[PDB]
Amino acid sequence: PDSLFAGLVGEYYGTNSQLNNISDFRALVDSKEADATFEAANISYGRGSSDVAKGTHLQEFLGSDASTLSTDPGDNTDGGIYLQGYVYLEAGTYNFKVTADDGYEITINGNPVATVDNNQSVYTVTHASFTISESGYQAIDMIWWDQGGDYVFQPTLSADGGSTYFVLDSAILSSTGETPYT
Ligand SMILES: CC(=O)N[C@@H]1[C@@H](O)[C@H](O)[C@@H](CO)O[C@@H]1O
Ligand SMILES: [Ca+2]
Ligand SMILES: [Ca+2]
Ligand SMILES: [Ca+2]
Ligand SMILES: [Ca+2]
Repeated sequence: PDSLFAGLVGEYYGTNSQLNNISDFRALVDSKEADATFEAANISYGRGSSDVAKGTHLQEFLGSDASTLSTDPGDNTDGGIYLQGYVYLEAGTYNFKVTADDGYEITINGNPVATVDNNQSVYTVTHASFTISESGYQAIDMIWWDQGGDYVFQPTLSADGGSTYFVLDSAILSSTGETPYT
């Protein structure tokens, strides 16, 4: 049985190898069990300094979501998160606008909708629009990582052509695609 909560299923992975791109982080995820799990109910993390994977920086980064960590990971040089679950969206057009250090990839219903395939100091990208064909819970996943230094990850989403943006949070997230009443 999988937990039903108003959030995405979160996994954290650390490494002492360099993360340069999405492929490197995805290979890390494939290579082992998560170093920690958590509920990603308020997806606006950071900003902090001095490596996400060191000390209590992950806790600080995750903030309101850190109380759901399964463990306190030990130190690593590099690290990142893999989030998966569902997001309620009505049919229509949307676009992400993401602030991040380092890179990331967001997919909805199996298609990338926001990609930065490289390391970077803090930068905000307004991504191209995509369509949702049928109202309801859409499949979503995210990866983000820190190669070292500062760290921040705030995907925001617009339903109104980029006039207003919102954080993905417990209003619309579901871990399993069932309706959460939490
Ligand atoms: C203090 C600071 O912003 N450091 C950033 C670091 O977070 C980022 O990962 C790197 C990418 O090459 O550029 C920088 O060094
Ligand atoms: Ca794994
Ligand atoms: Ca720690
Ligand atoms: Ca590194
Ligand atoms: Ca960094």
